[PDB]
Amino acid sequence: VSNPSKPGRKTNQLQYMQNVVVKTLWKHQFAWPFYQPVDAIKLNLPDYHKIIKNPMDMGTIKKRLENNYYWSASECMQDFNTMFTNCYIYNKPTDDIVLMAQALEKIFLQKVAQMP
Amino acid sequence: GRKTNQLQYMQNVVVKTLWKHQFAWPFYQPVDAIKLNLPDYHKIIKNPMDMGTIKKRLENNYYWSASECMQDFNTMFTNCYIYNKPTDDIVLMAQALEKIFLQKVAQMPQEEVEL
Amino acid sequence: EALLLAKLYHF
Repeated sequence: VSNPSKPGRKTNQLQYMQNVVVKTLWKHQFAWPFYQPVDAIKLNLPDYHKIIKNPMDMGTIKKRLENNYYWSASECMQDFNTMFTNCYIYNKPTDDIVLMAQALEKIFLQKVAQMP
Repeated sequence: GRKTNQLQYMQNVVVKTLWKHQFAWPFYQPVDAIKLNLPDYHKIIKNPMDMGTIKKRLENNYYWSASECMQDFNTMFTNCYIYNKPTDDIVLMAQALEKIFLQKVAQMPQEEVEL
Repeated sequence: EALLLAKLYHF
C-alpha cells in the first residue's frame, strides 16, 4: 500500500457546529444583521475598523465550515465569540442590534451545551 | 383639521394594528437619506412620508378627512416601491403592511362624520 | 436605530 489516504472529514464537534449550531442560528429571526461582514462605508459607520480590528460574521463562519477552513470546533466557537463581542463593543448597550446579538448568543451557548 | 369617526378608526385601529406588525419598523420615522447613505433618495422621492408622521398627524388633528390619511399611506407605500427594487426585503415588508392596511380599511365606517 | 435601518444600525 503506497498511499493509505482517506477522505477528509470533520470531527463530530465540527459537524455539530455546522449542522446544528449554525443552522439553528441562521434560521433565527434576529440573525440577519450577522449574515455578512459589516460594510462600514456603505453603512456609514464612524471608526468601525479603528475599534473593531478582527471583524467576523456568520457568513464567514458558514463558509469556513463549508470550505473546511476549520480543523477544530474550538476555532469555530472562537469566531462566534469574536462576532458577538465586536457587536457588544462597538454599539451602544441599548441598541437593538446588541439585544439581537445577545439573543443569538444565548441560543449559541444553549446549543454548545447540547454538544458531545 | 377635524376629528371624525373615520380618522378615529385610522388612529385607533389602522395605525394601532400596523405599528405592532413585525415588519413595520422601517416605516416608523422619515428616511434620513444622509444618515442611511442614500444620496439619490430625494432626487427620486419628491414627497416623503412615513407612518410616524401619519401617527403624529392623527394625534394633532392635522387631517380634515380620512381620505387624506389614506393618501399619506399610499404615498409611503408607493415611495418604497419606487425607490427600491421589487425584490428588496423592504418592498416585501411594505407589501405585507399594505395587505393589512387594505383589510382594515375595508371595515372602516363608510360615512365620515365629524366628532 | 439607524444601523439596523442602514435603518437598524441608525436606530
